[PDB]
Amino acid sequence: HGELQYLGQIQHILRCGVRKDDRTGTGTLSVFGMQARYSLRDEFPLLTTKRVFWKGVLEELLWFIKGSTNAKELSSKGVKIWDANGSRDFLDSLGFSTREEGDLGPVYGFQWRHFGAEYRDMESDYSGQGVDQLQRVIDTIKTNPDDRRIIMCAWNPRDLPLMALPPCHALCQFYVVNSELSCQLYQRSGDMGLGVPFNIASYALLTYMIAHITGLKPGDFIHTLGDAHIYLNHIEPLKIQLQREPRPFPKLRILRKVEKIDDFKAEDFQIEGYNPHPTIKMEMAV
Amino acid sequence: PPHGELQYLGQIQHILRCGVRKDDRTGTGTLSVFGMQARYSLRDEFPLLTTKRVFWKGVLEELLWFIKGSTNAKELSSKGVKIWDANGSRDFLDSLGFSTREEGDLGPVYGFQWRHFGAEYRDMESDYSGQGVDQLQRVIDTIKTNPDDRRIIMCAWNPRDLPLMALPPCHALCQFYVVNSELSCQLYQRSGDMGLGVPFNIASYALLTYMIAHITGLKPGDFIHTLGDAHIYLNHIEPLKIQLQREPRPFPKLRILRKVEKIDDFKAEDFQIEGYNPHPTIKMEMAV
Ligand SMILES: Cc1ccc2nc(N)[nH]c(=O)c2c1Sc1ccncc1
Ligand SMILES: Cc1ccc2nc(N)[nH]c(=O)c2c1Sc1ccncc1
Ligand SMILES: O=c1ccn([C@H]2C[C@H](O)[C@@H](COP(=O)(O)O)O2)c(=O)[nH]1
Ligand SMILES: O=c1ccn([C@H]2C[C@H](O)[C@@H](COP(=O)(O)O)O2)c(=O)[nH]1
Repeated sequence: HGELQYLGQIQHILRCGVRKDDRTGTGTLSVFGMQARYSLRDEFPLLTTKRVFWKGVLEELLWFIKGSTNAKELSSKGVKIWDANGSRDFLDSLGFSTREEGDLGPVYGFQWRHFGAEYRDMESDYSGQGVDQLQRVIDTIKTNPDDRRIIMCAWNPRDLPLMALPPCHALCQFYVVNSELSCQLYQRSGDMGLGVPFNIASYALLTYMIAHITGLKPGDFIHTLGDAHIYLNHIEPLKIQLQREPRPFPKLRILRKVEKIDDFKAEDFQIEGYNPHPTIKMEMAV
Repeated sequence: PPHGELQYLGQIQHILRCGVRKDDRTGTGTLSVFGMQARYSLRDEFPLLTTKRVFWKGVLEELLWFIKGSTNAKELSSKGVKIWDANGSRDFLDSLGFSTREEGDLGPVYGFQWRHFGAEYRDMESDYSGQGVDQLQRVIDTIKTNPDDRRIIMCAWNPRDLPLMALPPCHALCQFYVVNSELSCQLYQRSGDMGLGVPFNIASYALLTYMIAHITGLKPGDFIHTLGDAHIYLNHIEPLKIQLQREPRPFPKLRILRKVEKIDDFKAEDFQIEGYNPHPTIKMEMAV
């Protein structure tokens, strides 16, 4: 079972991790550098030891793809994961006093579709400015699948001062061999309790989507971690989760033929056979 | 638990055993695996591989060249370090449409992205003083003032500058980490020529970690090497089979011979490698 690599990482950190203070003031147990491999072949790695917020995964990805940097746009679909980092108080603490609530700055959506464009605000029109990395990845996969440069990068040093949160998913790399598409994510910072399960699902989903558009089979998702950490108030909750036996991963079916990445809608996806254990409350450190 | 040269030899064995055939840009052909990670301790030793002699002069000189912000291959070539000459040659540059550039102008690669990320590239000899983001000095400053930061990153991958690069960076980014007065480094290498590139590259980022540790008053911890497309070129199979027959020897030490306050002030004569006793050099063709 693929899920055993996630649970193995949690237990590796519980026992070898080092105490480390953090930006949030909460404290963490932390390890630097880990890697896990999840198969996408006839299965989809949505964790079963706790229910992962699939609606959030799907809507957050559609939002990235659209190029949005407005947390209220996501919040109005019922997904509140970016609300704390886009709030008035949070934005004021970084010194963005005149920024509208929900304006996260030039984060993923903007960097993926408009890398290098000049950010103004979340409502501006950026059509045709900057580099559309997402569409370039798709185009390269179709014409030169052997390419070792199929990368999408959200980390933009010049824009960091304007971001409410510098991207945790600094970059991802695609790989093709034998008509099978794989993806590796470099995650610089991983909240192992709250974020990583959700982050795994997102990139697996992105890989299914791209595979669908390019006529390829999904292969592997490789998850690479920089600072992999467990917040101190997640230790007891993760201990509960580790008592649970994984159930089989579900499958993902895409329900119509879709030609452009921008045409996918929430209704085109169906998770089949997902039957997780209950959610576990893990407070978000902000 | 293996923390030295055996991880590297193990990756080689794994690609020879389970690697898939994959064609590549250079027309040589490879055996390839996607996604690998190894961890090299830097604690009282320096990971210069011993089953073949690694080109230490080239490692050192290339790192000093990156640090000073250069993207001119002639500056290495002038020192007898030829590792960038095929990608900086007149013919290679012209083959990519760069007929007006001077030979050796690799474009806005590491030196430029590390010291001036976001500046508008003109040519290799332009004055970029005060332009773009000095990522390297920022890394060093964050390490001194906020060692717990999970954002201590230097990124060479610049999508806007890609069309101008002779070769897009293989070392897309690196991340630093501090705990218990120890500095570690992780490298994301999108593409690793396991025979020729990877030993030399491990040594590069181990050396950068020692230099930064020295400037910040920290001890070197680990170097974590992460690979995207880890590949053995088909014409490196014979040389690698010879290498896998040889027993690893203890790693050397690295000594910094003087107290140096700024990263820019390091010179080649400040570094001494001690007790390096490798098996001979093995020649391996460079795929262009
Ligand atoms: C998107 C986001 C924004 C800020 C975050 N802050 C912390 N501390 N942890 C996080 O995982 C986190 C995340 S991912 C997340 C958050 C909530 N539910 C599932 C996944
Ligand atoms: C710097 C560089 C430039 C282009 C390259 N092309 C191939 N194919 N492999 C490589 O390792 C490579 C390298 S690293 C290298 C080259 C020669 N000696 C040791 C290390
Ligand atoms: O998709 C996401 C977004 C954020 N985080 C986490 C990691 C950190 O705990 C925190 C970000 O804080 P810094 O690393 O930037 O300090 O949120 C994730 O795990 N996944
Ligand atoms: O420091 C370096 C520079 C280049 N290469 C390799 C990897 C590839 O074999 C080749 C670059 O080719 P592409 O991945 O860009 O196609 O050189 C390395 O391994 N290390």
